[PDB]
Amino acid sequence: NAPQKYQKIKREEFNPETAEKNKIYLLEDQLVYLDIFGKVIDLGQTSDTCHRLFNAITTPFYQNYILYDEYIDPEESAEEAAMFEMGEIVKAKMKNID
Repeated sequence: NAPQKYQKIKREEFNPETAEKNKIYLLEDQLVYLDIFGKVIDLGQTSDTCHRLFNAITTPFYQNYILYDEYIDPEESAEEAAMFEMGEIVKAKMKNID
């Protein structure tokens, strides 16, 4: 059941009715899971945390990408640390989806 993908998105571009379902969306002030039914589920992060993650992930390849990339190394860049941090947040929030 669990999502495998995420993307950054701007708030005025995020339309749950037409966005890809079962996917994580990182906005500049919120982190959400769009579940398989199209329900936006908040993932409990402060706007400040989200602003930091949103702005740390700058590589074009990583704007719309996979959640648990085995080749990410948080010790090599702030971007990869932020991607790994988001993955750990999502993993914890998805703990009981299966």
